[PDB]
Amino acid sequence: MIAISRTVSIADNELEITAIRAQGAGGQHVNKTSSAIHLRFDIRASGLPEYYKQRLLTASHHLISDDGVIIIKAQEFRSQELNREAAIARLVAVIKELTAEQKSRRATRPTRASKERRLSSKAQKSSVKALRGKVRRPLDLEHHHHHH
Repeated sequence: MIAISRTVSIADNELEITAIRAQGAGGQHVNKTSSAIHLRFDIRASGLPEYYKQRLLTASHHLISDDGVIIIKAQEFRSQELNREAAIARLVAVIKELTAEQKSRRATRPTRASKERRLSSKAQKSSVKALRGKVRRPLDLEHHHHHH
C-alpha cells in the first residue's frame, strides 16, 4: 500500500512485482546481479490525476522509463522484506519530491546497465563439386641459325 501524492493512493495487492535474473549465466554465475526486486508504477494500470501525470512527464528522472512509468530496480542484499521496503521507501520519497514544487531535482542515479554477448553458428556442407583436366601439350618455338 503506497500513499501517493495528489488525492489518490495505490493499493497493496495491486502492485507489480517482477524477479530479475540478469544475463544468461554460463553454468557458473558470471555476475552477481541475478538477484533483484523489480517493481513498476504504471499510469496505464491506474487512473492517475491531472497534476500527477503532468509531473511524471515533466520531471526528467532516470527512474522514469519513457512512458512516464516508474521502474525501480533494487539489489543490495537478500531478505525480500528489506528489498521491498527500501525500494518502496525510496520511490515514495521520490514521488513526494517531484510532486513537490520546483528546484527539487537530481538525486536519482542508479547505474545498472551492462549486457553483451555473441552468437553465430552456421554449419551446412554440400560437397558435389568435382573436376578433372590432365593434358600434356607443349608448344615450343625456337630459332637456330648462324649469324652473318
